[PDB]
Amino acid sequence: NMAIIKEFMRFKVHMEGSVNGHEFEIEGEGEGRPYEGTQTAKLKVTKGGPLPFAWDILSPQFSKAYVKHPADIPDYLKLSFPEGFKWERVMNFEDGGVVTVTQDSSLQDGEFIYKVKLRGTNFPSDGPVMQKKTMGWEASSERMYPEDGALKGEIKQRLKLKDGGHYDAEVKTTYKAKKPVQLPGAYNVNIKLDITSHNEDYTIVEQYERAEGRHST
Repeated sequence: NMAIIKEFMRFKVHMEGSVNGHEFEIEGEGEGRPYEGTQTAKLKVTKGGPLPFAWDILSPQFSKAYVKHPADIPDYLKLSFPEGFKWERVMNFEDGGVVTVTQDSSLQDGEFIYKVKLRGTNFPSDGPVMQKKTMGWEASSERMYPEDGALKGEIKQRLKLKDGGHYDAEVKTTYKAKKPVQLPGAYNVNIKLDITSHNEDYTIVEQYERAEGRHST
């Protein structure tokens, strides 16, 4: 696996989504250092732009092959290649907005290929998502554990608000390799996702993420 998941790897991503019925597509490319836990992505809205909602609800959906893992925590999602893995996520926001996501991760011609499908619903029309009142995510801790033959992660994620405070989301994700490979025990992942640039209407956006697994015991 270290022979095919190289220390520098690129990816391509496609998202098809809808948020409160507003349909869109995004395409992007990324690159990073999977064993160092760092990566960047450049995203472009290719249909449905400009988006009438906060970019921040989409940013966490654009790459868990790039988490730095201590040697004694099995790196299940790297080990899943070349076949790769899928993930499925639920985000429940504190005002009743919901985002569900499914994703396929594969490796083709040397690059990761990500296909994301996203559905956001029931965001209040005057809430911070539809009104674009958010200012990026706080650093997160994803609590990971094996269950039913897959890897699960849970987050209490917090979006900064322009007028102060936070807009919170409870997130739960299942990550499942396409072939059985070794699952880890319980551990945590420290994640910090930054928007490093964007144009005025968020149709062109660059992101940076650092993700590092840490022991829980």
